[PDB]
Amino acid sequence: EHNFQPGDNVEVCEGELINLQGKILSVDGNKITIMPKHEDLKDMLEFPAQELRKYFKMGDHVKVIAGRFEGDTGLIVRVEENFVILFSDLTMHELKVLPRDLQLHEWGELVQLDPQTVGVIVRLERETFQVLNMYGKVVTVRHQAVTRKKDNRFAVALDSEQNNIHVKDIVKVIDGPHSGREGEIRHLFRSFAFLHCKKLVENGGMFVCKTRHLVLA
Amino acid sequence: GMEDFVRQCFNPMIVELAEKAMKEYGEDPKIETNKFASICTHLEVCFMYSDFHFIDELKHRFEIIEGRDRTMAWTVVNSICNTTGVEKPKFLPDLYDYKENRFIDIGVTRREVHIYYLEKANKIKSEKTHIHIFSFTGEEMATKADYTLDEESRARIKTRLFTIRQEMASRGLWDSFRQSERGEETIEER
Amino acid sequence: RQLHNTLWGMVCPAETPEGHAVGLVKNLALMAYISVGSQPSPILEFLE
RNA sequence: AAGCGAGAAGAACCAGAAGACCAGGC
Ligand SMILES: [Mg+2]
Repeated sequence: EHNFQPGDNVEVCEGELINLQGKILSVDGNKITIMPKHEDLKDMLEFPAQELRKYFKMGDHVKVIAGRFEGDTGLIVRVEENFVILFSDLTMHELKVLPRDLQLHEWGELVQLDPQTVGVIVRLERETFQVLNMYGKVVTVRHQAVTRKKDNRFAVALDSEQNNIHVKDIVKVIDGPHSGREGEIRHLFRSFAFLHCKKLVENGGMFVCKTRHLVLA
Repeated sequence: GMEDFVRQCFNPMIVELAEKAMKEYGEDPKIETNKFASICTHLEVCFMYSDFHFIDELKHRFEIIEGRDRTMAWTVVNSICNTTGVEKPKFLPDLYDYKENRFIDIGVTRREVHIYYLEKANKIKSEKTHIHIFSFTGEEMATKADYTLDEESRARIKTRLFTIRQEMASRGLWDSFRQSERGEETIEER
Repeated sequence: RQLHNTLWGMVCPAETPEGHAVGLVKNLALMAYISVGSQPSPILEFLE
């Protein structure tokens, strides 16, 4: 077989142009007339569709073209006689390929909406999750549009009387929109907490209050 | 004719538990046989879930809360919660795992897994009640992606579900199982 | 499209569409009869 | 102020023409 695709980093396998490295420009139907723009070369040369191979230098980018490791990407890290080893970008999976084979959320879990919008999932839908954010607004977000956030079960904050409060603590709300309510701290930050009250039917009892609006019950 | 197929394609004691339960709840099992088949398959899957798995240094690791009368099931739940301290789930669970000391609810569905899963999660309000969901099409999914079972056991369960699906389709009532009415409750006191 | 003088008794001066077909689509008068046709051989024989 | 036998929830749950022509209102 012999197939060439534009944009690949190739080399010259024979002739006076041997070892020259360049990037493919175009491709044709049968006589590909592949033309590689060599590095630091203003001119463009002509090669047959069998004289060029996909070579890569140490520290460059590569993406498998065919075979068992198709779809993996990374950076070659060694050049043996012919085998080229690299490590996958997405994971640490080892990858050994030829140079020619390369080219050039549960109900009530804290989620990240944005750096400053660590929301809590309050409703599961087929494609989206309702998320009560720290400001008291409910937003709808796609399942893949949010990341699961590591809960800090040992967080500590100050309440309205500068008492230490912790996750799982029962507090009363003495200010703000939820003044008068009582709840269990589910997720705690220095300035606000996500609370639970079973008597509160809205959002399944999940509400949010500033920590300075709380007092330990 | 499907009820005979259910009788002949199930363990005798599983079908016995299904029929006794239904009779406890006061439903004629000769008419609404879809609920009969659903209950039988659910019990069967729960038994497989609690089959061959033992806790030891042999004891059954999983106690099958479903399949027993209401008072006995709630007695089991209360005893477990009083000894281990696990919170009493207001909804009757289906199994209890001693190693993780937490109840499990098993559900078999022909619809996509995630819709049933989210429905159950929302209903339970996620009051520390892990749930596992199987499907007849041959995929599984549980809370936090924890199945607490060896790959081979889950494979056996899913294969059994797929086999019963193919047998029932051979009987041609697969579309019939896809229908379940709210309730035809019109039993006037005569 | 104009109502020619020769439409007297042969076509209705009033009945005609008022759209883009004014005067083109006509309607016969009550006593108007369109001839069916006849062979001229007997007339030619009489004239000869 | 009243006050004379008991309860709670197994399983799982939509549709396209398009084109031409004719009549017609405005
Ligand atoms: Mg269940």
